[PDB]
Amino acid sequence: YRSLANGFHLKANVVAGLVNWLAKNDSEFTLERFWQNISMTFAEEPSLHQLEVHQPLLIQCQKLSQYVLIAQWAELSEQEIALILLPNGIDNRGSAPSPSITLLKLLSEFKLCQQEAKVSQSELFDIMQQLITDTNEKQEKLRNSADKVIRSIAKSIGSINNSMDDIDSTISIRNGSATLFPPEHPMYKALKLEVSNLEKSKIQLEGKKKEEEIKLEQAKDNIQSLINNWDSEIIIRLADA
Amino acid sequence: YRSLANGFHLKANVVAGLVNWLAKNDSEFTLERFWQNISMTFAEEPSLHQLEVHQPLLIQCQKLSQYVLIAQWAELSEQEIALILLPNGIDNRGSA
Amino acid sequence: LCLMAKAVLEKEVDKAKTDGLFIRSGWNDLYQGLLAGEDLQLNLQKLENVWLMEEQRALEVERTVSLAQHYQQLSDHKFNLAEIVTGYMAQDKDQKTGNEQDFVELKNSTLIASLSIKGLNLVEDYPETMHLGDIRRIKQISVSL
Amino acid sequence: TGNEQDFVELKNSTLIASLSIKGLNLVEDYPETMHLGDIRRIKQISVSLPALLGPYQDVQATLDYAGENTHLAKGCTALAISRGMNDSGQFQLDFNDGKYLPFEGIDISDKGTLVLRFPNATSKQKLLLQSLSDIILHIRYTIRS
Repeated sequence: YRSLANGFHLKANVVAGLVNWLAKNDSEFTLERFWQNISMTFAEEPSLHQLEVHQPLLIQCQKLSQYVLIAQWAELSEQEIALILLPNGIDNRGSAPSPSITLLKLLSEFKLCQQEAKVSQSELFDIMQQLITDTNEKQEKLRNSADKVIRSIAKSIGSINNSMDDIDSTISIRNGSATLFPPEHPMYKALKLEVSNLEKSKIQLEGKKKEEEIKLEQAKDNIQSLINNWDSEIIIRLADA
Repeated sequence: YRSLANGFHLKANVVAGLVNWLAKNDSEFTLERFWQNISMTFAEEPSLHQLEVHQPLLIQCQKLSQYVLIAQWAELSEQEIALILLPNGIDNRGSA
Repeated sequence: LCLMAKAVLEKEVDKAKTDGLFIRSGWNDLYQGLLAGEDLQLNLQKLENVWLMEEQRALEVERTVSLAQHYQQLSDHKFNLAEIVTGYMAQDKDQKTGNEQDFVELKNSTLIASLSIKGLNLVEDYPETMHLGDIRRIKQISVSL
Repeated sequence: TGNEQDFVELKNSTLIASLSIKGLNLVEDYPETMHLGDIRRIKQISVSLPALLGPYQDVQATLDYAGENTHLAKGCTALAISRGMNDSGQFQLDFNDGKYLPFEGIDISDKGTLVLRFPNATSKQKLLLQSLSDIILHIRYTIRS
């Protein structure tokens, strides 16, 4: 996708949208099949007659260039393409509608929607995405991505408590192994520094723990409050936009 | 402050004035709490739904952007902000 | 290469200091991967500083443990080595194993004179009550016959 | 005990043959009335042992520095003995290396003691510590302006 995007004067996510767009209309096209058709020709001796023989590349590259012309005319962003690559999208037909006049005026009315709103357009794509989606996969997806960060913060505290227990055990061992040692600066003046330097590591691990506990509390507060999706707030967001 | 200032097209002392400005109004905001809320998300696998869950960042960043709009409209310098961050300032009310 | 350098410095320098070096990938797909070499340059400079600060002087020990300890070995299966290999010069494909750790056998005409490293007892040479040696690492093993 | 500076003791089976560096009197070798040597710095300390070891018996021994020194780099206070001949605490001792040496950078007129601890003499160090004439302690230091 990056090399096809830089071959034209395009962006990587726009080409990654357009190839997946063309992955549905004209289902003979596949990006794997496109790479296999590239690797069939361009051998140890490439030439122009090898392209004249292998006409599916001459179909597929012009087929790509048509959707590139449509994306340059309608001036599509990457999230504009990603909104139409939703599995039902505009709900007139399924995902990735074919390039007819119907699509090519749907994009015109879509650009009129982007002109009328006088707000940030990513707000419009989020509102339009909740109008396309169902607010049942979205809520469970937020719960999954919420329990993921609960799991990660709990795993970080469980991994730091092991190192704190290790440092505490080694300090207890080095305190238990110390005796009177009537040579003080020859022999006793090596365990005191070796304990006092690890005391600072204990203070640093407690300083990390006293903020990761705040991370747990803020997570468990911001995750036990995802209840209020009631489907009437989206038209309120439209009246805001 | 330097990385937030270079994230926008701002100066470092202007952002250091505006965060201390917002440290007083809406006392739930703290720069330490802002860094902790950044470090809660953006884990080994960050995504956009993790921001959709953690709505205090979505409050605090828009709250910062409001004072950025006020500082760009009034065209505040760093010592203009530092004069209003005096502990009584204009003496109509307290600081900030 | 940077991951090689990290995994090689984690041999000498312990893993309590090389933690936050190569956690994140410097590549950014949303841009064209710009400033990805700066992340590698910083994370090699920080690695090099970890190496130059926290590299310590080795304390070398040359220890000669001959195989006159099979007579000493475990006191339940002990044997004389020269006598038993004289016994193994004829009557092929036998075995008098000491243990599964220390033994002298031959499966084929090749004979095996095995020796456990824990049975060497090299941590008794520089024991406790003098405080040194968190880790003991073998540097080089040479053989005389 | 001779003194708290120079003594021979054993707290455990480990015996300690301590030795003060100020009691060595190395500033009398190149004295006044010839004008040189603002500072005298120890370059390298190697030990010889005129003991009998025979074919393959090893001596375990240490060396430590006792005084205060904020300039010994990392692990340069210690040195181990394994041969009995004129040896140091490095494999293939080389002065033309980028690293320092053990005991490198210690003044002559210091109040630190060279400790010279042997390990457990109740163990295999017996009959090795019996035949002990003395300890030679080849000292190589640097006089510089």
